[PDB]
Amino acid sequence: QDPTIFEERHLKYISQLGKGNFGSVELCRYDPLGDNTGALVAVKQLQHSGPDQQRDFQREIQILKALHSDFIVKYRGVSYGPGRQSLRLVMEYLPSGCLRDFLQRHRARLDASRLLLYSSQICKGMEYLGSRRCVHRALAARNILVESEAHVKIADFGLAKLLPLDKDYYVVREPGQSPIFWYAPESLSDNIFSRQSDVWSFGVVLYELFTYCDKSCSPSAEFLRMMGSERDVPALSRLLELLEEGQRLPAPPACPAEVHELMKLCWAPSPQDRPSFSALGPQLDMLWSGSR
Ligand SMILES: N#C/C=C/c1cccc(-c2nc3cnc4[nH]ccc4c3n2C2CCCCC2)c1
Ligand SMILES: NC(=O)Nc1ccccc1
Repeated sequence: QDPTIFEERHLKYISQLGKGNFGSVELCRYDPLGDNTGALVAVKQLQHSGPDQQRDFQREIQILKALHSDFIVKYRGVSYGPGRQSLRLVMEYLPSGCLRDFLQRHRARLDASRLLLYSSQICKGMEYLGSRRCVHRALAARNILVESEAHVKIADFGLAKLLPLDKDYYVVREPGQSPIFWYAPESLSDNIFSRQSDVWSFGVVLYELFTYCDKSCSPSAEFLRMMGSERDVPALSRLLELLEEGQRLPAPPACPAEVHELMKLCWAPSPQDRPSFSALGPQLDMLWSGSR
């Protein structure tokens, strides 16, 4: 039978890789021989899951299984067993971890060339998603994995959703918890998501890259600075005002002028004024290839 069914009894828990409110990703060994020689895999499972979370998890599985890109984390299979909440998503395990941590650890040896390479790879992964009409909704350096020092892959499809065939956006109900500083203003204000709201998020990823995810100039830190001595204004309320005024994150010192221009375009107020990933990719490819 298919290599995509992993027997539950053979999955041996090792450690946690990620957690959210409704699920976790765990490092596990798939060990059918029982001698601790099996492959390592990353396994997602739900906790505190109601029907809605279970239904979304089914969606996540079917999306990831259908993606075949060098820049998207690889689906391996599922597992299940008796009773409920036992459905698991098995993926490849990337021991180098996430790009956010990699940039903070290795900042001093990673030049603008390499950051341009990462940006171009992430953009290609998002172009691939765009062609399949998938809105990722969690594009952030913490969800990008390092396959090797010159190869990254997009992960965390827990919020990903397909566009309908007849509409280029979708709307959610006022959900659980969003990373407000990565989200498009229409997403924040009206729960509208699209490929173009992902582009806005990509701009914030470029900002992360070219600050090396430094905590002192994180988006949240920059927001707090953009706050005058008013500390008790709800962040979301104030962010939305700042964005409406045309305020945006500053150009990082490591950031070439061309990349800053691309960030600014990713953050166009109107989603239809934002470039597609297919337009951004050649620009970043030119900049990467040119700095080699
Ligand atoms: N900021 C920050 C920190 C992020 C962080 C820290 C430790 C581990 C990981 C991690 N390693 C992974 C290795 N193979 C994997 N396969 C699929 C997801 C996956 C891995 N994840 C995460 C990636 C996002 C979703 C949750 C697990 C991310
Ligand atoms: N896209 C963008 O510029 N967002 C932003 C602006 C100010 C503070 C934090 C985030």
